[PDB]
Amino acid sequence: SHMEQIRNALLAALSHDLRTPLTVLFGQAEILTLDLASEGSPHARQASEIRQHVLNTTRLVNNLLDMARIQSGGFNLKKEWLTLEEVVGSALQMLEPGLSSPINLSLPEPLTLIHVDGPLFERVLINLLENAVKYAGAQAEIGIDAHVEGENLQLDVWDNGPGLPPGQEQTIFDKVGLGLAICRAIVDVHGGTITAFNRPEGGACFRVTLPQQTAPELEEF
Amino acid sequence: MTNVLIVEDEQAIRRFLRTALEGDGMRVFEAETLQRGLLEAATRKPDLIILDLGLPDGDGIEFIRDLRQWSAVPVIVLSARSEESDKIAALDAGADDYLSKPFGIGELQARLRVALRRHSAPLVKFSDVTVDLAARVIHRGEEEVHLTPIEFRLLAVLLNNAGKVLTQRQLLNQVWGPNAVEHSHYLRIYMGHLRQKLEQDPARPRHFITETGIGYRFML
Repeated sequence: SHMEQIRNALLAALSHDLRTPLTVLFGQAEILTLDLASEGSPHARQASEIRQHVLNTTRLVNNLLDMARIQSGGFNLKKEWLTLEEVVGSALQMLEPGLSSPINLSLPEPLTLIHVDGPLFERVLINLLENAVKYAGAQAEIGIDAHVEGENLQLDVWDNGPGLPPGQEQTIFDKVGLGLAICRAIVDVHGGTITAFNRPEGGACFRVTLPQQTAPELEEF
Repeated sequence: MTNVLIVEDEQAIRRFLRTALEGDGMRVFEAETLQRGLLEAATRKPDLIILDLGLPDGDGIEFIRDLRQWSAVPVIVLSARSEESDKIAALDAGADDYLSKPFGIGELQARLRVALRRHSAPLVKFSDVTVDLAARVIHRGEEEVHLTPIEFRLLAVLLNNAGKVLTQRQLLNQVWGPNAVEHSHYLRIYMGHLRQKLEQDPARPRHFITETGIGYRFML
């Protein structure tokens, strides 16, 4: 029946309705946070803490909305042709500021065109990066490597640090933590897959491979 | 001195918006509907307008279409469906900037200045690169960089719209024209060429900012 397409949209709809209270909450929290720390108020700490838990909440919802977005088979997918450099650079700006050292980028041909739904595939980079940042340990060396093997874009989010338990590295996509699973779910909908392996050097690498029907020049100028 | 018109139906977001703007040297008007919103756009003629695309009055897209036929007030748009179709439509029909619907009192404060300094009253330089549209010569570290004519036009569009997002369509029509509505990938490559030759770290742009799903925006 379509009684699961009715449920799917119910999830997609409630997720979209959840943004308006977050807006009000996040706005009202910031104003409190300021208004209270403007004056000499001891509770300013408490307003500030409330702010943060609205951020955390809104992230969890921004993950729950992209999910239900791609719950309709993933024809919520506008896949333009994007410079690989600007895809990576866009994820870098969203987490590299609050970091110790920059991510080691390795892009040989940066102006490769990649076929992705830009924002959704930016979510993949951030999550693969953040999972490295969370579990690779402080002073870890995180990187990004992006070759082309066939007409498949190979993208690797690697770190030193512990790495996966050797037995089953492809179980790690089973929530500790989501976000890997969200990465699979998003890149599955894109046509590709995501595998994880320990590097010989040490640590974990996460490999994103995408089908790339063309490599457009298409006009020569 | 600088008045804002809040066009947003949800009484909750408006009190927030009002309370936050009034905390600056600025006073606000409101409108629960798209209809009354157009009214106090005539009756008050604000310095800048904030409108959510959530209004049920009938899509707010044509509100800015209408508004722009006479007025050139900057319009900051609020996007509930933060899937970019709406934000592009708004930006294309005359909007100046956007905020995604969970937003902070900084981004609201930022994107208001950038559109009030951009609406009051020659050849500028961004921190390492000196661009001079007059003679069409561009230095990076006391050294001329040679740029294709098309590359120079694309730079010039950006360079005059400092601090304002430009959608994939605005940029194409102002570098080629209405010819290649679909052959967009050149805009992204040439922007990469501009990046590779004028940015300290091309993959970490400081001035040629990517705005994924929307377009590009030049800074500083």
